[PDB]
Parts: sequence; C-alpha cells; structure tokens
Amino acid sequence: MTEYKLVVVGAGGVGKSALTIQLIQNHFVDEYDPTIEDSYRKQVVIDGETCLLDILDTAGQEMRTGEGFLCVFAINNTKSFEDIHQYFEQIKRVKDSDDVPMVLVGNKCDLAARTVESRQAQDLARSYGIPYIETSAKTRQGVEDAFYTLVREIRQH
Ligand SMILES: Nc1nc2c(ncn2[C@@H]2O[C@H](COP(=O)(O)OP(=O)(O)NP(=O)(O)O)[C@@H](O)[C@H]2O)c(=O)[nH]1
Ligand SMILES: [Ca+2]
Ligand SMILES: [Ca+2]
Ligand SMILES: [Mg+2]
Ligand SMILES: [Mg+2]
Ligand code: NA
Repeated sequence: MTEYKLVVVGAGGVGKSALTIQLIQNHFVDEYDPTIEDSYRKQVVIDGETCLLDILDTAGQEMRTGEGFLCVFAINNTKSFEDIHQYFEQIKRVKDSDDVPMVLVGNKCDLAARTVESRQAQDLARSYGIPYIETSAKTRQGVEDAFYTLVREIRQH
C-alpha cells in the first residue's frame, strides 16, 4: 500500500508533538518535553485509500527524506510565525526543489492570546501556493484536517 512520509517542522514549543500525538494516539499532551527526533507510523484510510502514514516529529529547539511537510507555528507566538520562512527555505534545501508539498498550520487556536491573525497567515501560505489550516492539539479542532490535507497535497505533486 502507499506510504506517505510526512515531516512536522517548526519552532520549539509550537505543538508539533502534541499535534502528532493527538492524530495518532487521540489524547492531548499537556506537558512540554522537547523532542530530538521521533517517528510514528499508522495505517489509515484517507479518501477511500488504505495507506500508511509515516510521521517524523522533529526538534524545534535550535529531513531530506520527507514527501510532505507540515509547517507549524503557534497563533500566540509571533516569533514562531516569522520563523516559518526559515523552515520554508530549509525544505527547499533538503528537497532541492521549489515545489514541495507543504501545509502551513497555525496551532493552539483554542488560545485567546492571538497575535497572528488568520489573514496574515493566509497571505504567507498564498505566496508559497499552499493551504493554511488552524488547529488545536488540545481540542482536536483541525488536527485530522491538517494532516489529511498534507496527504492530498502530496497526491497533487
Ligand atoms: N493550549 C494549547 N496548548 C498546546 C497546543 N499544542 C501544544 N500545546 C502545549 O504547548 C507545549 C509544547 O507542545 P509540544 O507539542 O511539546 O511542542 P513542540 O513543537 O513539539 N516542541 P519541540 O520542538 O521542542 O519538540 C505543551 O505544553 C503542549 O501541551 C494547543 O493546540 N493548544
Ligand atoms: Ca511514499
Ligand atoms: Ca494529557
Ligand atoms: Mg516536540
Ligand atoms: Mg499584529
Ligand atoms: Na540539498
């Protein structure tokens, strides 16, 4: 069956691990344990196709193998949004391509201390020709949509 190699990237503390664990294990990780590098694998049916998701959860604290990249910032962390650009460039680097499957994810959308407005992230994603999706690893809002949207982007390339 098809295997989709997904890589989750973004600054430290934005919720990459919480998002992946909510998707794969269906619970919210409340504590903050910085990641070095972890992998998750799960067989799922996406749009009627049985497939294997292979998800690499990377370190944000200061790749070339992935088929699509989930680029995460937190909507209450303006710096993590400004850091997105640096990840967009590293991805071009490690893939040696200018047209990589990516999805921009604004996480922690359950929080009210918002400093990145939806329209600003929509504009960033627009400029790279990719979707913008907001998520909450805490409430599960948008979580499946973000990862499945990345699979649907990979299928387009
Ligand atoms: N309210 C809220 N908190 C969240 C959300 N996602 C993650 N968090 C919290 O933010 C903290 C950091 O989450 P974590 O997933 O470890 O971040 P990370 O991006 O994997 N960090 P690292 O790059 O160091 O591995 C944790 O306390 C976690 O509970 C979310 O959607 N909402
Ligand atoms: Ca594959
Ligand atoms: Ca918990
Ligand atoms: Mg982590
Ligand atoms: Mg502002
Ligand atoms: Na390269």
